[PDB]
Amino acid sequence: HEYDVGKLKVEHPWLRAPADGEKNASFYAFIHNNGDTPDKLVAVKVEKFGSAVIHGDAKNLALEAPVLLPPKQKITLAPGGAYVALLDAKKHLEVGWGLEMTLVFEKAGEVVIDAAIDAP
Repeated sequence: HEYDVGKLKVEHPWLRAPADGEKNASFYAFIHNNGDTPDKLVAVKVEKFGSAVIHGDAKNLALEAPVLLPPKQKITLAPGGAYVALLDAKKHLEVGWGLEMTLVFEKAGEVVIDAAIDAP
């Protein structure tokens, strides 16, 4: 539920598994930058979805943009704010079994996580 990469920490990643009809999902998490230099989340790789698109700018969630990670701050990806859209689900997801995902940061590199799939 916590992942350290460089001076970053990915904390409690999760997503609401799609409803029986939907094909897309939304990925959420806390990302800490505990270092003195900025970073950004630039891409996400997920085998069980067709693609992942980062909407990192909370002022304009339509824009495809990386999540900026200012030094010594926690950034929140959450419903109604910055998030990652997971597009075109290949397989069906089930509550309890996490979703394996690779987060790519501009400077800290790649990290493999298991996102919690939550019942609601």
